[PDB]
Amino acid sequence: ASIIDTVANLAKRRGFVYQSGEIYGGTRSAWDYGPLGVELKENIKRQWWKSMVTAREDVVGIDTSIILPREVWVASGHVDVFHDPLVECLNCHRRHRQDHVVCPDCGTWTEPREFNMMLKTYLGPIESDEGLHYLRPETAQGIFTNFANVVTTARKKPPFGIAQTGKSFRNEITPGNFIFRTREFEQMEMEFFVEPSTAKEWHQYWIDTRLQWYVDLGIDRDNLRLYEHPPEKLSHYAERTVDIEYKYGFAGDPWGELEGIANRTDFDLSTHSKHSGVDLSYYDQATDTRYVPYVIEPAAGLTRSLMAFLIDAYSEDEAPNAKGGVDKRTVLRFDPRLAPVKVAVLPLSRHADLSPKARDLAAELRQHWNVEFDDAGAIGRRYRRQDEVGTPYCVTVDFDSLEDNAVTVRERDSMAQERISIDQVTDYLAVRLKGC
Amino acid sequence: ASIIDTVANLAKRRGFVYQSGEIYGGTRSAWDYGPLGVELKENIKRQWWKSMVTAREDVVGIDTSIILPREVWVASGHVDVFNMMLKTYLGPIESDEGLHYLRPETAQGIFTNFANVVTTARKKPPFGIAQTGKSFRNEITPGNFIFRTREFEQMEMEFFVEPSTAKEWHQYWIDTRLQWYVDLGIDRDNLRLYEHPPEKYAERTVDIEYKYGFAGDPWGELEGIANRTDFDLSTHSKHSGVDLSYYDQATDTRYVPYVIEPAAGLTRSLMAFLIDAYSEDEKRTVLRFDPRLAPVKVAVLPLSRHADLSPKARDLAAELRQHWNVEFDDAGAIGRRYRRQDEVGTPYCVTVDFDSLEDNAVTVRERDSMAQERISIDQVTDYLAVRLKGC
Ligand SMILES: Nc1ncnc2c1ncn2[C@@H]1O[C@H](COP(=O)(O)O)[C@@H](O)[C@H]1O
Ligand SMILES: Nc1ncnc2c1ncn2[C@@H]1O[C@H](COP(=O)(O)O)[C@@H](O)[C@H]1O
Ligand SMILES: [Mg+2]
Ligand SMILES: [Mg+2]
Ligand SMILES: [Zn+2]
Repeated sequence: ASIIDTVANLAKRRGFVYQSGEIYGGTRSAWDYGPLGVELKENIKRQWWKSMVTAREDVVGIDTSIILPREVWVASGHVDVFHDPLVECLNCHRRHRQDHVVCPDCGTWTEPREFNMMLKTYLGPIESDEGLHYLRPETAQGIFTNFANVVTTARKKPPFGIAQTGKSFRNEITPGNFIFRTREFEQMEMEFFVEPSTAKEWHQYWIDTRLQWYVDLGIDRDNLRLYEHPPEKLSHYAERTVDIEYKYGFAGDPWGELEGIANRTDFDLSTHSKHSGVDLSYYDQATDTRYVPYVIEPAAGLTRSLMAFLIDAYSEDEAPNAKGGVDKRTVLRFDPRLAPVKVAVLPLSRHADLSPKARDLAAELRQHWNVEFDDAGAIGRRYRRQDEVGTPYCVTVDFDSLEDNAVTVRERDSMAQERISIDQVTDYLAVRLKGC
Repeated sequence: ASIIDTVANLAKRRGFVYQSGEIYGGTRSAWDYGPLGVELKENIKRQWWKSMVTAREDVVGIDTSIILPREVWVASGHVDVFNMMLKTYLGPIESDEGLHYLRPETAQGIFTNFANVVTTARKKPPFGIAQTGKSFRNEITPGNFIFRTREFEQMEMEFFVEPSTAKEWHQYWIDTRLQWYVDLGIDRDNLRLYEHPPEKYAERTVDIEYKYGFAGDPWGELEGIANRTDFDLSTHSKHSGVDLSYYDQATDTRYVPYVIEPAAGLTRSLMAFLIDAYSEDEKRTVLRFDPRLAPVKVAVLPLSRHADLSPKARDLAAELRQHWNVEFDDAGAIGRRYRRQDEVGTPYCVTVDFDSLEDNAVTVRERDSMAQERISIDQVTDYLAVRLKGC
């Protein structure tokens, strides 16, 4: 079995993901995130927002509506150019992407017809062109349209960034491998407005910076690469684009896009100034000059980043068991800051004397972290159940704990154990979990 | 001038919110959150998730798609009795085949995964499933400011319980949820319970109402806490064909759990916290945010822009930005800067003066009292941490 299939089976089995509406028929085009998946996803988001907004004086945040005025997508060009060629089979009449011959539904074509990938909706009582709106295909336009508002309230000046996370929607004709390509996804996008003569320099900076981010949160550098977009595959808003690519493990070419870092020159502020009538240029008072900023844009995928982190973390190693033998052990080697469960509190047995201390310790820890309590089954099996989902530390409460008031901390990867007094455990875990 | 108008002006001016698509004509049915608004929003959401999911053994989280299968909303009864749902068309053919609905609530995503969560999370009633997410309603008319919009964020939790306990649990959550708003700094006097009467998917509903200050009747819904009986799990079993009941092996019994549903509005909660924190004293304008909600936790202020002070101030601001959202301000007189920070609820201001070059200490000013205390720099992070009560 391939690595992607293994990781997907693990995710479904342990509740990182469920198929949306599974009981009514789910597709790989729609996924719900279970109790572990939601925490993993939020953790990745939080680390992104820390790196991009909180830690940087030059970058501020925003959250804009999924449904913007239609004119926006006329000015961005998405109405006119955000379309792909579709060919309908002449035997089963199922439409497919032409660029992407034989039919993959029956095997037996019409002339290509352009199909716009944005999703439509209607606001108001009349299902008419007055109420036609597009579910945004990208979060960038809500940033561009607020560039001046932000310059004003935030008192900012180029170079500076506006960052955002949110849901986007594309009418994807076919579902991707697992969660890679879905019709509803979550993006993390930042638009960095710079004085044009510096754009190129700034560009490389962000390409490097973004790359290091993935490495800093645990992704093997060898599983990452850079790809230069050719002029033909350039977006309608881009002059130069570089993609970070991750080795996901697909059949055939195992490499796939992970984050797109684009030099969008002055396109976006220009077009929105032209269409809205509002001047979105920037006035440098230190020089008495006025220019439309260039835009460097790191746009990552939350769900693609979760898939990348989850695949890179997966590993199988030979770990000794209680019998004195050696088993194959499935471990997700997450960075502590991403792991969905930071600590597991595991009484040695269901004994009535161990549950009080174990439960009080679980509560104390829940004050700070997401915690898991499990007294079911043999302890070693529970250690492995936690290792399977990337839990960084297991805290075992045994009978000696009733006398020395100390517990056994077990580190996930090394499986090494250290006995520490309870009244210090929190502190211990804190230093090793590397939160704020 | 009403308090709502004043707060809305302040929110617009300091970039708490902007009207979505302002340059193309905005409406009160759509609002973006600016640099401060996003942070206050995310802080409210984070405190809700900490209270509900992280802190409780008996509650686990989930996040389900906005667009679910159409049969889901045929089974929940929204297609027949709710039309306020927003439609969209998936796939290459724009017809009733691809017709889907944008969820008007986040609950059905939970109900349909009840059995999945019981299985993977190894949970047994009483336990809850919590979710935050975007919901859409084709609201005909927009509300005051950001109170009623077509697109909003919800914080819903469904607590599944053995039926004979529901009523008790119901009251519990009613009280619990209320305390939450109070523990985060809303005045108890501005909160009240409103019992839905028998005439008004549910059996019994209590709304926590906040005194927003509307013209006329200044009260409004802030959070609804309903007892939905066994309606939802029942209907999804029947329509899907999948048994969503629970089997207790301790008693060898099988039942359809009853559901207690606290459901709060992220945007309504933001509007309530903002209106409540607003205040004027001597004159000064202050948002008395709880530290955990304040969009900016600390502002670093050099006495003057100067080669001796500014580097020390910048270094300190970075150290603090490791943990909290910080604001660095070197413009204008120090008291002007204090006023600017008080206006947006910043709990603490740190000033670097010339004395700081000699005793390596700074001046920490507590927003509400305005009391100042001189703290060594190598301790400021701990000093602030103890007082900010989260990061
Ligand atoms: N259909 C999709 N499903 C999941 N992630 C996506 C999808 N489309 C785009 N992304 C992510 O969004 C990022 C930016 O997209 P773009 O703005 O189109 O370059 C990509 O690098 C992906 O990580
Ligand atoms: N259109 C809306 N705008 C803002 N908040 C809303 C809206 N609809 C519902 N809510 C919030 O969601 C909570 C639960 O709603 P419900 O599921 O309708 O009981 C309410 O108490 C509100 O706080
Ligand atoms: Mg920042
Ligand atoms: Mg929990
Ligand atoms: Zn065919």
